[PDB]
Amino acid sequence: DPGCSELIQASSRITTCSTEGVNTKCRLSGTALIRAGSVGAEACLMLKGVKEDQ
Amino acid sequence: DPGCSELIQASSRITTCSTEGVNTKCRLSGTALIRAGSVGAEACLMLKGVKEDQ
Repeated sequence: DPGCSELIQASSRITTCSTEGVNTKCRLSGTALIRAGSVGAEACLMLKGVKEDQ
Repeated sequence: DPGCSELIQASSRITTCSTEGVNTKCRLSGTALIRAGSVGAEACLMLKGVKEDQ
């Protein structure tokens, strides 16, 4: 029933992107750590691309 | 004498871009409000594209 709880920002050393045919295809290859919540909570994560809307 | 001072981002809804001949060109068509600088300061504007160096 509930949703997310902890939201952190991913790193940029292992996050690259590329635009082909007016479309940004980002590549992810590395290892990151995230904090887990309590019961019901969700360990969500967001990522930003080359723009502010994608 | 001094460089830029008041810096603000640009609106992506009125800014389009296209890649032609390995040259990602962009066009600007719209209005934007920014605060003017003081005596000697500058009113610079930031503009991005699809990569990190453009």
